Amino acid sequence: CKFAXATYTSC
Repeated sequence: CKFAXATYTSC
């Protein structure tokens, strides 16, 4: 679910 995180990321 995307790189990892949420911010800079998408998911």
